[PDB]
Amino acid sequence: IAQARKLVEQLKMEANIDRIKVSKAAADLMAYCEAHAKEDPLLTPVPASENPF
Amino acid sequence: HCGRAAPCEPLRYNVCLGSVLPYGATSTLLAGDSDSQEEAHGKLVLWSGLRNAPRCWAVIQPLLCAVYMPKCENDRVELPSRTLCQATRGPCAIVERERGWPDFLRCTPDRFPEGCTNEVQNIKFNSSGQCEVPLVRTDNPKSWYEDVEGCGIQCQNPLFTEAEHQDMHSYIAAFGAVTGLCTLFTLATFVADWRNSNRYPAVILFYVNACFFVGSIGWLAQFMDGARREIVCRADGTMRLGEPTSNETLSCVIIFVIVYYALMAGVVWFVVLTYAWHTSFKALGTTYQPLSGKTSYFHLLTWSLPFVLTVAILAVAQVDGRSVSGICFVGYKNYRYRAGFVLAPIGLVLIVGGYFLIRGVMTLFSIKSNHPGLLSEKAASKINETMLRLGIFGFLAFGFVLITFSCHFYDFFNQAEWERSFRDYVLCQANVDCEIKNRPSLLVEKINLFAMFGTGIAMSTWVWT
Amino acid sequence: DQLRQEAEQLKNQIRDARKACADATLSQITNNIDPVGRIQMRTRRTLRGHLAKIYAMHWGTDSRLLVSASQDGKLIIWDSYTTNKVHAIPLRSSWVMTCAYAPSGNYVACGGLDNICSIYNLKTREGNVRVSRELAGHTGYLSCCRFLDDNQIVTSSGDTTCALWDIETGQQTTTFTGHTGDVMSLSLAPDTRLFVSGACDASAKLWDVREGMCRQTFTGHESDINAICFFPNGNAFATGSDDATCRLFDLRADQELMTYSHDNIICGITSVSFSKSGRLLLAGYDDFNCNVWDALKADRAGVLAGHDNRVSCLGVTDDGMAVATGSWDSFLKIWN
Amino acid sequence: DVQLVESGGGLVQPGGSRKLSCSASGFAFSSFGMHWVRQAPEKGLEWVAYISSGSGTIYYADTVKGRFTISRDDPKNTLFLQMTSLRSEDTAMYYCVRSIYYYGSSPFDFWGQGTTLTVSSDIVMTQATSSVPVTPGESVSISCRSSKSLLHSNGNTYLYWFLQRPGQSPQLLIYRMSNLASGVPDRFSGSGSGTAFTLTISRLEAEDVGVYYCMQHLEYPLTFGAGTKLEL
Amino acid sequence: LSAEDKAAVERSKMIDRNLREDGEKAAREVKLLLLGAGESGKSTIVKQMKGIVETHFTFKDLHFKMFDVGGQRSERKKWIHCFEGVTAIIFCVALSDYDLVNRMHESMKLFDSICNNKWFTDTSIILFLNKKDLFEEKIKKSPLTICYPEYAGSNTYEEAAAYIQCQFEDLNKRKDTKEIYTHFTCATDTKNVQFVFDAVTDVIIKNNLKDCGLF
Ligand SMILES: CC(C)CCC[C@@H](C)[C@H]1CC[C@H]2[C@@H]3CC=C4C[C@@H](O)CC[C@]4(C)[C@H]3CC[C@]12C
Repeated sequence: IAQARKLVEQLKMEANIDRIKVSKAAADLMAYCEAHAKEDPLLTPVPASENPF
Repeated sequence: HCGRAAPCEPLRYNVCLGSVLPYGATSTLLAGDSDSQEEAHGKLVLWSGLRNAPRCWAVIQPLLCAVYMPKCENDRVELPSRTLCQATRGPCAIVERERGWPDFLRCTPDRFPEGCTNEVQNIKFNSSGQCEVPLVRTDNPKSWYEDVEGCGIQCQNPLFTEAEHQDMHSYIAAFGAVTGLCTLFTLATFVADWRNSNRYPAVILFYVNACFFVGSIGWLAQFMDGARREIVCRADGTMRLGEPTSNETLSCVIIFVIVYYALMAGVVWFVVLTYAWHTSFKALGTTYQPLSGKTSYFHLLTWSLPFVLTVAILAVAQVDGRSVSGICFVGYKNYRYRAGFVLAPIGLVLIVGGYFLIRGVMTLFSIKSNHPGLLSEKAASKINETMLRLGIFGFLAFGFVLITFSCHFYDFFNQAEWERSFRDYVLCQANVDCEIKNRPSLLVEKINLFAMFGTGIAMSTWVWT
Repeated sequence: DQLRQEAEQLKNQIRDARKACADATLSQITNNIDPVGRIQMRTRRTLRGHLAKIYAMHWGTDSRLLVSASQDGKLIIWDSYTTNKVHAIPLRSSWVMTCAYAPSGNYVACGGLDNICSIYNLKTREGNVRVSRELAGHTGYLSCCRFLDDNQIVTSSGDTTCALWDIETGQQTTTFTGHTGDVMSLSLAPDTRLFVSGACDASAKLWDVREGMCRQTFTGHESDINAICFFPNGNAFATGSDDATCRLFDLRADQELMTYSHDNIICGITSVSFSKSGRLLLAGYDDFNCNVWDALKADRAGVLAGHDNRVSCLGVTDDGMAVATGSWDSFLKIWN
Repeated sequence: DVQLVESGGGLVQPGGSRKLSCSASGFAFSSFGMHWVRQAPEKGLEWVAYISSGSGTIYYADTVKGRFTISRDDPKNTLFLQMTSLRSEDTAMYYCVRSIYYYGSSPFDFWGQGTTLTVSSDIVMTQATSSVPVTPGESVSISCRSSKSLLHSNGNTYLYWFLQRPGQSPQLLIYRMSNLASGVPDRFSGSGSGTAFTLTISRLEAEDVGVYYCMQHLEYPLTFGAGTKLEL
Repeated sequence: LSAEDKAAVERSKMIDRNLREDGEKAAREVKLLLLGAGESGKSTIVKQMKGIVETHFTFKDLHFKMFDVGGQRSERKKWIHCFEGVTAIIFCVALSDYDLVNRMHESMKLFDSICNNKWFTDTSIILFLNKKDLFEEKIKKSPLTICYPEYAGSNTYEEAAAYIQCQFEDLNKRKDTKEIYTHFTCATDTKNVQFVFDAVTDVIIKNNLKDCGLF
């Protein structure tokens, strides 16, 4: 039963955490994603000069 | 100095076969052959048979109705100068080989003086053009009937009739189609499971079948709208020879190189397969694949050897076109070049193939007694199958090489007889019936084509599981 | 004795709590952003040394050298610019299921089916490469190894236990024990402060690299998960599953955000790795192609089909210059 | 440890012959491209011979082209040099140096103790500076000038810096003009551009004096500078 | 190129040659995955012949390898794909296991899962009915009906063993691709290694002829 005791202990430890609004988290991911769209040679195919492959 | 006192008579024939004679006296004393006017005209009508070969007829006609119909000026007979004789000696030497120029035509310093009056320049018979049913008008000494200048032997082979040609064409078309489909089915089978069937000796078999497929579609480059009339047939209307020429287009050199490369790569690939089998079967068990590391050298040798051979055939220029087969192939006029470049390679292929094949069969026959363990019943069945599979094929591959050799030596036997009788026929046509002694039988050509496409078929029987 | 009902009570409370904080459904917020058009990547180089299936790769922080570990019993360190090989490290155990590359570029950690993540040394005297350590202790099989620094290597074994090792001595300093089934994949953070381990019983847990308390536990998948990779920000991570559904989870929201699934797909995921920007999420499938999912709108943006057999590993370089896919053909392409 | 020692020195009458045997011991000899570089009694270093991994590639200096023969025996870990028809110009010490060539490697990173052998379109490295005295604690900049664009299409400049301590075998300091060697103090640094280089040594101390050759490696035969003798 | 890159490409070719050569020398040895249920007698056959354990033995000029993986408790379906391309699968079954508890059904069900698995479709499965003597003594006490209720035949060792053998040789859903060879462990003879050899040489011949494009 000690396994189940440690399980419920870990669940209680995990329960009391500050969940943030998925709206803000999504907006944050979108913000970071869009802000760094200039330094990505897969989104913006850089001319054959810089790309050494 | 070209004047002899001789008695002449008033003429009774005033025609040089297409023009008027502007004088009113003739002699016959210059003409050693004839005596009187009647015999002179007799000989004129006998020499009139030179209507054909116009480049000689147009230039002899002055000599014909000058040497037989000269002019006498108060018993003075004029004997022609070097110009008239020398015009019709070298380039028009048909007679010496045909009958022989008698003492009268052989121009001597006494009978034909050197640089005096001719007077024959007044009458010109420029418009003369005649090439009979087996002939066509040509203007290049390369593409003529070398013996008879002016004309050339026409694009259709005159030995065989159109019915025989159509029968041959129907046969080649049908048999080419059957081989094409069979080989294409094998290619379809190999592409069906590719990269699972990219295991090497099977891939060698795929290449053999693909090579013979390219060969078979090569044979069927004819049977379009008029593909034969551009492939076999020259621009003027004669058969094609000396394939690469500065003037003529690359129409059938391409269809020659396709069929020849296809064939030679096919038969070489077969030898490489047989070697691969021998080397594999030597290591049946022991999980050691020796031919794993020498695949590139197979490719290089098998692909390159036909290349150097076909370029050697284009170097020496003998590949020509045949009306019946309807495909330009090496050395029809000359026995030697075809003999060497088509039978020496197949000779080598048969001998090497035969040796390796017998060695391989002896190996996987001995496999039981030379196996330390015992073969499972299921295995011994599969080995004894694949042993009979090479045997039958080992015998069948012998037949398909022994058929062609029988069909060729048949050609090389009477190739002398045909070139003689064919020449004799057009001479006998030049006299006027008289026919050919022996025309090449279409049977041997059909059996030759059968041998080829049979070899194309046999390499496609292994994928029949 | 009866605490299973209270465990159920807390589980329901968790689901209630993470549910009552969901008002976005990211696919709703992303409605404004224009698509990435269509991206087609041409195979630039075909690195061909191996004679068997290759199971892992890892781009060294150089963004040039990749190490590719195969089943031939030889991992080779490639040079992605000139196709040249620089080492042929003949490993003692023929079976290999992972490969790592220490960020300094000094060490390279193999590890296979016999429980010993066995690290190697490249920048040495004497030319040849030696075995610095053989980190034994696991009772399953190594599934991934990853480097924190030249001293600390985390492992993801088949004993349901991710363990952080100490190269210097060769003993488990900490043992993270929360999972039920196998641990099939593991991925570090860009700050190396907390890693996530994708288990084999459809639970992706976020550990803490220091203490060893599983701060969060994410669920949503129905089958095994075979790949994890952090969003380069470090507040999101993909999961590759056998459900064919590469799901983008979140670390702060505590729940699934969106799902990448096409109803014409049946085969499982083997690898996932975000691009440097974090915009487009790659994924290595068993249909012998690695689709490129737009990681904002769930819409497929391309197909990288140059492989004969399934792709096993997919590494994205640390400047987004080029991705590389490790097939079972023994050829690993480098797309761009 | 890593240890290069050779033997077969002494004196030879001109037009004679000798075989110099470099006995490599402590590493993997087979994978190391071994070189041969000599030094006239009071001149700068010159390049002589070369042997690659498994004898798959050999080069020679134009001065000894076809007159010498280099050969190696991997299973015994030994490097031979067959020299015939010796002029009076080959009197020198003969170092056998290791060089390993892969990406991010350090070629010429160890030099043998060296044996004396007395007798009775190439790139030129115009090291303009010859001798500069410096006090322990200060910063001094040495100069090396090339005769050809050393920044190659690859993006890196093939120019090395060797320090020879008085009566020692010279060790590597910096390789490819920027990177430090294995087991060198961080005081040393290199800088510059194409066809203009420096070794800006910082806070110079004792046990650091000697001569600094700039062996350009861009093309073959390798040519060294005259060397800058640091006095105290 | 450059002066250094030439030597780099030379190193590339040198280690590439060494890699290919090791490839040849590695492909020269036949592999044999050794399955077997818990206490099936893997110890018996592994000692008869000579994490994971790799045992190298040679016989009649063939280098065998056995990976007795059975010494591992993890998700089978995750690492078993590491063994596709193995020659045969030596699958020992405890024949004295008909009496204990269900254990025979356990061994049969493992055979069923390993014999119809996606990756092993072509790999010919050997199986060793080991510990025949204990089963031979045991039949006179308890009939084979204990574990096979449907069984209808003689309670003689010879027929009972043949029924068990046939019951296993039935399991394979695919019959035309993978032939299932069988042997009882002759304790007082060397016929175990001999049978392994005969099995492997058969599958090698079949594979090697299918390679030649004849079969
Ligand atoms: C590979 C072996 C077993 C079989 C190959 C033999 C066959 C295919 C080869 C060998 C000699 C070749 C023949 C020799 C020359 C001629 C005369 C020509 O006017 C028609 C084609 C024909 C008839 C060739 C067709 C192909 C040929 C018959």
